[PDB]
Amino acid sequence: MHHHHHPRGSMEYEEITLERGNSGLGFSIAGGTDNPHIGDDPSIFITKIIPGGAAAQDGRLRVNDSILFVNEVDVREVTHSAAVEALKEAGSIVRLYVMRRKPPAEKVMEIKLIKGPKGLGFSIAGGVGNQHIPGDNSIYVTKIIEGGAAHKDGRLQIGDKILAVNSVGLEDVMHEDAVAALKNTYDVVYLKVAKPS
Amino acid sequence: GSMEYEEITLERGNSGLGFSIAGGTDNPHIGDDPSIFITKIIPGGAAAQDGRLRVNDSILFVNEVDVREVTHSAAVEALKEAGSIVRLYVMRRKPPAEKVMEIKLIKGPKGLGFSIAGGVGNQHIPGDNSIYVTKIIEGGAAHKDGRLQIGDKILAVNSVGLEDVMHEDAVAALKNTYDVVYLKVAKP
Repeated sequence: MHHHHHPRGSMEYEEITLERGNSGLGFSIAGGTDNPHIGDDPSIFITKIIPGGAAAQDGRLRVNDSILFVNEVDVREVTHSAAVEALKEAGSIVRLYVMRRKPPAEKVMEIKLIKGPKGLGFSIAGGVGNQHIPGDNSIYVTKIIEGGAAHKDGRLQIGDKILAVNSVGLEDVMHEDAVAALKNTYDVVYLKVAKPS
Repeated sequence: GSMEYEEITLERGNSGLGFSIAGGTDNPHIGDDPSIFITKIIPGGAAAQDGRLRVNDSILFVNEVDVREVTHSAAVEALKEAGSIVRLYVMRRKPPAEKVMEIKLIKGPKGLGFSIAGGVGNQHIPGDNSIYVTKIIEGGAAHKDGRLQIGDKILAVNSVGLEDVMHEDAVAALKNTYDVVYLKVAKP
């Protein structure tokens, strides 16, 4: 199709090579143009993994992985049936190109800070055009300044996602936007943060 | 093309900051862009001696003032009332620091025997939608030929350019090829 289904989220791609067992590849799918599995998503999703099945023993593959390419076949936009056949006619060695979301944060907390004369004494990276991590518009703490408010409080650490400044969310925003959202604060600041996993 | 932000702190000379600007809501400098652009850099000027600042840099913040969307006049004043020590948050685009070659490959049964990363939503490098060679597979066609190396930008597959494309799009552009493939590459 002319337009493909770009997914809100922090994504991860992996190429999993499988050797067909005497019982297939040992996993189940769902979705496709004729029976979209989620929302308006014609993408193919892995619904099940069969134990002692080829996919299982390899163990790279995981449920809710989305399949984009079987060998050299593009299955982003096809009928369910179409995919099943592609998966059969894929021969004994099947190169799967799959995508899924990256692991959930270790945890989410809220940190109150009181601005030093230097500001909040810490730096950031990330942002929509400025992915600090391939496929991640999130905003991370680049560096914590010694003596700075962030240091004093000591709760905040490097690599923590900053999700919100006060009532301002930083989900998928321009790097400049985030910076602005911080300059435009008063003496007290409530940071909603996410500690990496 | 390669989005880059830098915070340049300047110490006002006895002649200002020594650079000129253009743009703003009242006189957009380029297309529909109300952004403030640096048009000139005065020699022996404060900005010059620092040398971090460069023409066509876009100014986002003067100290704590947001100048993404303001009138030209507005900015000039912000730049005056900014006191003796002026912190500038600027952005620009790096332009390709590469030499460029074309590599013909003949598909092995495994495909071209190499992997990629990067893409529009998948910046392999902050501010770079370019597509890079993640890994070269041993025995794979790419290895045999030996020309291709890790970290090389792939700019085109046959007649298909990969300038600012979705990661999936690039992958598709490679699956959808025949036994022979012409790769336009860029060595950094």
